[PDB]
Amino acid sequence: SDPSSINGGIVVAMTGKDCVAIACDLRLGSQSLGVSNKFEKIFHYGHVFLGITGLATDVTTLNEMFRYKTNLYKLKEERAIEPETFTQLVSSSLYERRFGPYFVGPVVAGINSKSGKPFIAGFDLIGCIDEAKDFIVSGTASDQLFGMCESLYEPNLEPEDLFETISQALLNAADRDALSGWGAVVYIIKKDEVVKRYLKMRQD
Amino acid sequence: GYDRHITIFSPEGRLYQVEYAFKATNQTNINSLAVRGKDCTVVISQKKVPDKLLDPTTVSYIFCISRTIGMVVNGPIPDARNAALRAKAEAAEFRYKYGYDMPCDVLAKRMANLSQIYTQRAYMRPLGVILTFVSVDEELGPSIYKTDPAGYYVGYKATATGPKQQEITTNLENHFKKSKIDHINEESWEKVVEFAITHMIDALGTEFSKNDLEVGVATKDKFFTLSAENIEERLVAIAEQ
Amino acid sequence: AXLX
Amino acid sequence: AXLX
Amino acid sequence: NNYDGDTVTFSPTGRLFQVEYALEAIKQGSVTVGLRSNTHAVLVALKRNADELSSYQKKIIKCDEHMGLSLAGLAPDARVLSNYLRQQCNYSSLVFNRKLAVERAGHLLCDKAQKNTQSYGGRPYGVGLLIIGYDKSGAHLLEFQPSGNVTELYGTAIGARSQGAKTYLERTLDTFIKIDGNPDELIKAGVEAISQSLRDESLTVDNLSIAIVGKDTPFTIYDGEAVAKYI
Amino acid sequence: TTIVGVKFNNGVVIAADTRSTQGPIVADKNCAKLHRISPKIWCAGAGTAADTEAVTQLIGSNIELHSLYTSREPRVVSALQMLKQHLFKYQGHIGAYLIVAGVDPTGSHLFSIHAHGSTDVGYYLSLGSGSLAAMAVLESHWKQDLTKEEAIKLASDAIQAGIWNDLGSGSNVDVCVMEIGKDAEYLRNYLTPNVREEKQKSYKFPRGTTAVLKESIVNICD
Amino acid sequence: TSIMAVTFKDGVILGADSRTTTGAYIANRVTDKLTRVHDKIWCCRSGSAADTQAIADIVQYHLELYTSQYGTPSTETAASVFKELCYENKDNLTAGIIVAGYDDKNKGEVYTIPLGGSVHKLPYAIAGSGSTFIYGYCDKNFRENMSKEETVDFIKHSLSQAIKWDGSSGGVIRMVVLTAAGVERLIFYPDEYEQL
Amino acid sequence: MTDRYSFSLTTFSPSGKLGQIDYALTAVKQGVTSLGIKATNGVVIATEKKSSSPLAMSETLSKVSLLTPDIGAVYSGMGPDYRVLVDKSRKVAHTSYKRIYGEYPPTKLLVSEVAKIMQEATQSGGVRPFGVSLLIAGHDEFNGFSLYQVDPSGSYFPWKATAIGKGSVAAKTFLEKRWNDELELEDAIHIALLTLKESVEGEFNGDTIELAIIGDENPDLLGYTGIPTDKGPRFRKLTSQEINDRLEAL
Amino acid sequence: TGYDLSNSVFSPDGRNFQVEYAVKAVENGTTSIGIKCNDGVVFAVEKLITSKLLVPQKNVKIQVVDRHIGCVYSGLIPDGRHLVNRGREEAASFKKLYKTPIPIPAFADRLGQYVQAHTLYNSVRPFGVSTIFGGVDKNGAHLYMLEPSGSYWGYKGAATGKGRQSAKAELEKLVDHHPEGLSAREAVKQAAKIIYLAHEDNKEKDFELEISWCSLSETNGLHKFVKGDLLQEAIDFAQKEIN
Amino acid sequence: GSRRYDSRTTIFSPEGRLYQVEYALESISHAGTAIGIMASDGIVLAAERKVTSTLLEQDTSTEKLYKLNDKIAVAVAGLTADAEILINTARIHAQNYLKTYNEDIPVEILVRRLSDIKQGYTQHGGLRPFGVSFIYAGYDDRYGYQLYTSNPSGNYTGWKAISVGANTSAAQTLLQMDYKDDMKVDDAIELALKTLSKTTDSSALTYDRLEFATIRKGANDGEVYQKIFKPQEIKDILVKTGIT
Amino acid sequence: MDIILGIRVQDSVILASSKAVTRGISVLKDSDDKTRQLSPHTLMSFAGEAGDTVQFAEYIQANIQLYSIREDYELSPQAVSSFVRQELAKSIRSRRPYQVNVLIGGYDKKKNKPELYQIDYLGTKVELPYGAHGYSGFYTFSLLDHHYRPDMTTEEGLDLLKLCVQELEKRMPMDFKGVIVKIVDKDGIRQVDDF
Ligand SMILES: [Cl-]
Ligand SMILES: [Mg+2]
Ligand SMILES: [Mg+2]
Ligand SMILES: [Mg+2]
Repeated sequence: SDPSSINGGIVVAMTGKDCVAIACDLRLGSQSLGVSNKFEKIFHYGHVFLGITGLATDVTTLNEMFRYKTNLYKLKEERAIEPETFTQLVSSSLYERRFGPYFVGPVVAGINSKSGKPFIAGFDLIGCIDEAKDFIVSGTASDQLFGMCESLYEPNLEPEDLFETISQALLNAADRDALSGWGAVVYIIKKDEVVKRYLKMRQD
Repeated sequence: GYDRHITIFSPEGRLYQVEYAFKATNQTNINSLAVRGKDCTVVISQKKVPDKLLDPTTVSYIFCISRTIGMVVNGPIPDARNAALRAKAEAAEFRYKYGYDMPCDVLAKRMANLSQIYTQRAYMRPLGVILTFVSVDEELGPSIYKTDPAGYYVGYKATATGPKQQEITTNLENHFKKSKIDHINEESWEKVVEFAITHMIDALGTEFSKNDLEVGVATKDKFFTLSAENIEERLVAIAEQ
Repeated sequence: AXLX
Repeated sequence: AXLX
Repeated sequence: NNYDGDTVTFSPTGRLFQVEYALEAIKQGSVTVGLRSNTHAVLVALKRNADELSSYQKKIIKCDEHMGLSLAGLAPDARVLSNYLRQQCNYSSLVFNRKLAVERAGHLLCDKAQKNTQSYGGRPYGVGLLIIGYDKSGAHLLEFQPSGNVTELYGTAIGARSQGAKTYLERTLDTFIKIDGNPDELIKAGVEAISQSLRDESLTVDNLSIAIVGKDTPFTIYDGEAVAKYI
Repeated sequence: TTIVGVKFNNGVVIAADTRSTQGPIVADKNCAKLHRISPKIWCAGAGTAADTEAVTQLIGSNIELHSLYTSREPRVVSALQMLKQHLFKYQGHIGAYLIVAGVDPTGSHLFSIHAHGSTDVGYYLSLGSGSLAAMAVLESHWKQDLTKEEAIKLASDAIQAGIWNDLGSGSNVDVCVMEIGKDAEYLRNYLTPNVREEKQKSYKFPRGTTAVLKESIVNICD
Repeated sequence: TSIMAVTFKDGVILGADSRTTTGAYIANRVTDKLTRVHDKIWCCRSGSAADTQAIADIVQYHLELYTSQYGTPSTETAASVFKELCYENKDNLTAGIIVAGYDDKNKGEVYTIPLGGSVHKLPYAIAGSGSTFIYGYCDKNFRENMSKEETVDFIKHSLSQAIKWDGSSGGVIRMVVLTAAGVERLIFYPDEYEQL
Repeated sequence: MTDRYSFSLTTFSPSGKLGQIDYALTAVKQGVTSLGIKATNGVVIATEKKSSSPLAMSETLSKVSLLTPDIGAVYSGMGPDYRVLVDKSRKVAHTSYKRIYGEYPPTKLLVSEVAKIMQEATQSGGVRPFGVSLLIAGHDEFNGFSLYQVDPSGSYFPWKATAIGKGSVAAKTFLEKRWNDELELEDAIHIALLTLKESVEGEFNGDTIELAIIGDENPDLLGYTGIPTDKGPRFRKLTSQEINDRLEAL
Repeated sequence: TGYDLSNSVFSPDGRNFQVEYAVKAVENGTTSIGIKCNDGVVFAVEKLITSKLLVPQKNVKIQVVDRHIGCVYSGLIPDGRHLVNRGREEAASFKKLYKTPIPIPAFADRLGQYVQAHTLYNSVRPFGVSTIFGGVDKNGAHLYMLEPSGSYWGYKGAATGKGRQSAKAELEKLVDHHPEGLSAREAVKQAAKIIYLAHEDNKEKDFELEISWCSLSETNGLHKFVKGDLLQEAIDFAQKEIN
Repeated sequence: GSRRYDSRTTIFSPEGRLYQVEYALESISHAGTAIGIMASDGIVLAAERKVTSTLLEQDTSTEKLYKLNDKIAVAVAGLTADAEILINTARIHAQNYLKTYNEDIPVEILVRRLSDIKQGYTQHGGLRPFGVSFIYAGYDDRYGYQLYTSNPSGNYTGWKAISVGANTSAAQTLLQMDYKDDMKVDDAIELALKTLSKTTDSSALTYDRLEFATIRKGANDGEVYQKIFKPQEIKDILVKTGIT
Repeated sequence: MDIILGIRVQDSVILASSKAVTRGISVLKDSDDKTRQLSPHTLMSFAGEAGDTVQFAEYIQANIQLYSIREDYELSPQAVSSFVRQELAKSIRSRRPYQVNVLIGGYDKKKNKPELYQIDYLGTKVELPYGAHGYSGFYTFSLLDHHYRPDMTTEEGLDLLKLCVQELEKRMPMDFKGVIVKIVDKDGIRQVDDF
């Protein structure tokens, strides 16, 4: 009866030296029952990455929606949408459903391909933008993620260091939440290569 | 030639209905004129009561649109009153929506846009009127803005309208040529009214009694029209001159 | 939803 | 809400 | 001529030709007569048939217990207008517990017809009506034309050759106006009036139609053997 | 939140703290609660974060269009009227609590707007969970005829009361100064009295610490 | 709130306290509850601040439009426009409004519009939470055709008492004087009215 | 009452011309000359302020309009039609772009929207086409400087330089001689001022010429400071005085 | 040409020929008048007796609006009824919102704007009536005449229909011979005379006279019909004068 | 009323033709020629610009060739403004299909809906038809490479090679002559340019009066790439086949 | 309604669905087929609110059959599943949402792979080796976590299913009156008649 914690799951994002990382768990459940171990919560539209936590049906719907909107954007503008811009489009789209919202906690990460700047942001279900230098967190284990990140994080990490840090924040937060976990994926994003790593984690 | 009955283009790229609407502008055979003082804006127009049976007080082509805006019409009265009622509604709405009094020039633009629509959308005819708006704007000072059936509008130093308009226009241009300024360099609106009546007399080559004219004055924070008596007082002072 |  |  | 394309167009002499052509279908209509005393009001109508195998088109329609009418012209248009009248009489009862004044019935029909003479796409009604009734101020006869003009009369007639009856009634006025408390005498006068408009035909038993309303008679309609009494 | 507005001699100044909360949790340590409606009309907003941003942009957009249409610089009372009538229509459900201030051809102005749509005029105002801490300071130190520098101090002092004494407020002070005849100056992080101390230890991990199952290169290209 | 309007020899006076509340917190101690809907037609507002402002703005707008088309509206007409709003939206409104104006024909007039949107024309009217405490006083001390100074005193003394007992009233006492001579704003501070 | 004109007023003739579009272009032909030139670091758009009476104050009538802080427009044809198009163009930049993406539309896309509006006046029921051609000069981060012409049909094209209205044929020829891909903005202003003298009869000064640029960001025109990523409008109207300064070195 | 086949089209002189044709329908109708007086207004009209069969007194043509306004018209009768129906709605809604009964100038513009509206589109036809109307409000008496174009003004006296010229001349005399004002009961008699005089121009059929009035003193500012001894008395005063 | 001024855009002639469709087609016949040719390993779109001025910005320009999605493009002959209205509709329709089925829209399905829109303007609503004919070039995994055309009637048909706009009679004859089924893309590129070269109303075909696109499997393995040629790329392909 | 399962093996998808229909304290029917064929290689089982289930299933079936006729082509299981999900995702915010859960089992002939989709009434879609709706999953998921192998034959699949039905008949509170089993593979859809 609280739509934001029927299915469970989490997303975290971090900035480093000329890179960003964004990670999620793989659980999809119906309350106590784990149902799927392969439910990824991160999507990309060109070089802009979007993670979505919350009600899975809305997660799926919103991915389908932003694919649609960015495809048309590309056709009309003749370029890939940038993270600063995509962030604004996410905000508009959620607030448009102000009094009947999507029960989601989206997170945007990527590198602006003109300015080279790393960029992350997070949103509430009705579109409020939270831009941050350091990290954004989302999902049923968000308290834990806030704790892990605020203590583990330091500015200007190299991509392979940032990888360890974001992975340890995710894993240890997931393990203190009954509704998150069951696998995990980490995206390391540099100006033009993106590595995707699946983490080994406890399956309970 | 059905391009002559509705507002679509003719082969030479013209709108006959708009052009004919301009011709209805003079149907009444009145001339109006407006000038700016330092502190005020004056608009005068001829008042012709043919029939002896008319109540002369109900015969007017000057309208108080808002506390601060007055408007004189050249054209038939039904179209004139239609335009005034709309202007009154638009000026009241603007005040309510935005929390300050509608400026003369913005009202002029708005009424011009409304007219433009009648030149483009077929089911509406243009109004056979030219609207001269006057005020002492709180930002821009004394103001005169004028609208026609084409949807054209612009601000004036001074202006005139009607069948014998060109006489009055050149009369005024000749004054400003000489005076070298934008307006009537006069303290009191009483004397600016006097100037206005005086130069209308020269340009038209006719004399006026108190019941031949109709005068509206705009000062900071009110627009008002004069009685027969305030005009008589004004005609008297021009004579002792 | 975040408050201020 | 503000009352009077 | 160039000005008869629709009702929304005036001619250069200020006429409305579609309204005038509507008036014309009334003229082709079978004759009908109205007349009244102070105690009753009577309608007589000549019914027309298609051929000898056909029925004789009804021309009289009951509107309420105290009101009803006769038609000349387009019959479906009488059905529309009589149905409107039924509703208006009805509304007056349910809401105010008040029998609708025949005069108001008049004004209501005029205003209904008029709308169809000022707007594009509609068309004027193509029927004339004679309305009789008995109300709080006595017996009444009205004449309705689809120009929207309604008129209160002691007597009248409409349709083809109605001018015969309308003349007869004009001389007879001082007599029939004072046939009080005698239903059958008022009807006789009505039947005679209509006879001034016959040509090559006379009133048969399935040809004549009469209606009466008044002080203590609900509006009722007589056809067939019930009219033999009067031939 | 804590937010304030204080009139001075030639204008008006507004200020806000920079904390965002999700229940007891600090969602954002440095968000901007000062919004530009037009170049010389600024807004501080408390309440539902998305609502104050959205309502502020919408009216900012319409004010721009209006300014273009009228060939005039926008007035504060227009922002005021548009905001209040919008909020009233929504019967309180749009949770925006705003201090609106600016300079325009008419002078300098200071207003507040509550979410049900009532407006207030004053020389000093405060709104938000920190509004009582701030108002205690304002009622203590405000005077008629403040200079610009006195007004700035007074405002940020009022925000500081909120930061220290209200759990709904923290981190930094943002200010905006709108003086007659001059450009608005927006002073983002005017005060930063809550700098995190140096951590005791670095938690950077030995590389290889995290167990990986699979890698793969992601295709971002065409 | 505490509000009232009183007719006298030369016209009418409106008075009000300056307190707005948000529970027991005073959100505004210098509120102006006396509001102009036309040059010489004003109202006193009580109830919801948002409702009463929204209403007064609409009424001001109607009367501005009335003025443009038909000249100066009567006080009765202004009260009718308030009523129409309050009555037709009675489910969604918390507005207790007193309307007061000056004609040259009609002199001073007061119409009070309580919660349900009924209208009542009276010599004087009191309203707002603080009014309960001064029914006794006001009924005992009001007379018709008082002078300006007597009427200022009556209002000052009455609202003084309402403010004293009602926690939802306070600050300054504002008044608005409405005569043939124009429009006059008065203000009286606590140190004066408190110790009356 | 109401609009019973729900059918098109522009239809194909048997030769395949759309009469009303052709006639609208004819109205544009009659119109006063306007032009635009694209430099390497700017665009200039210019036209003659041909006054109706000398009692008129023609600064109150702006023929060159700001659409966004980086986009400007000018026209030839019917003034009132242009006025309402600017109103509609300004608004659609917000409703269908800025309110969605939090930034102003790029030139081609705003142009695209104006074109859509003009196309609809060519096919919708009960209306005539717009009697104007626009030139829209603009800048955006990923396309740089650009210049577009929009016609009554709704068609638009990108130009290095062009002219429209009365003396357009002559002026287009003049511009082919002078235009190269190395023009610095000051050179384009100069060429625009020369090209415009050919087609102006009467007085030729900074009170009868309206002229605007899309060039460098103008922080001094922003109205506020403290957001270092907001740098100011690239659109600037040249003053009466600025024009006269460039006419003495003509 | 063809400019005259479609309402709301300007001809090249600047005219709306369909309105002008509506005026012909007005000129074709029976005569009606109004006389403004000291503290009120009087309305009169000629009713042509088409036949013996018309019930006398019982086809009333003057119409009341609200409680204080009288309307009379010449031309297409149903068009006039339609106009008065709208007038009644306009007065009802004014009184509803503003409490006071509608002032006469205010009422005049309501009809004016509505009539003028029917000259803006080709999908409606102009009104085939000229209407004389007026009454008493807080500012005194007002008389008005309104034409198919929407044009209206205030009048000392006014006439329309077939006898409009005859009647106009007659009115002009009264205005000159009574410059300090005409009393309500004087005006009632004069009105009877003038309708009898203007019946000259319509004289195949004889007619029935109908009068009404509002006077601050004689009817308390309410619109009433003139009947019985007062009507007969004003008929007699008219009869005197045509002999 | 307003019936007086109604052209009745959606009626039949006594011969049972649709006047406005016929007249729209007549309009299209003066438009820059566009050609589509389908190979076994790709598709070519080539089109001639309506006669240039030297001052036209030719590289940041598009008048003839539009991208519908990643697998489908169109070539336009007729009113550009009319065509954009339809192009955005088609682009949106593609995205609705993708959103609904998580599969790219089959080419015919897209073509059918656009043609169905056109058909409507000829049967109801009293509006003028769209003065546009399209050549659709696209790929899908049911039919592979496909060419279609639609015209103002909303009729559509599929082709191995086709032209629209001006001089389609001459162009169709020439394509019929030299087209053969086993053809590669690079042969079809040549055929397209040679055909325009001979049918052009201009003196000689230059880079600056053309638009050009291919749709090949010529990316990497079992997937498809749209290439809209830059001016310099056309100038080269014009040399490479010896037309300049 | 109540029990619906699905297992995907090497070369097919098997759907098992309970036969009972119960209202109040009466089992009204013991031979109910809780399934609709959407296309020749796609099958959908359903469970949920009375009335809603069949109305929804038949409505999807009507839409898919229309598409088939229109394009003379069979939509892939992935495509059908996405269509179904969207319908449910719209529904969840309607005035009265469809309270229906489904399993979609199909053989994709382009890929030559069997596919099983589990979709709940909110429009939550997941592709799975094995699936269940309602309380059934609480016994079968763990059992299948143990006994299931990716490369099983259709016969191995049916034995695995016998295990699931046995467990459910041992531990479930209700008598669901057995299951109807159906196999979807390269040759279409068939029903096992003795289970
Ligand atoms: Cl308040
Ligand atoms: Mg866990
Ligand atoms: Mg028109
Ligand atoms: Mg107190």
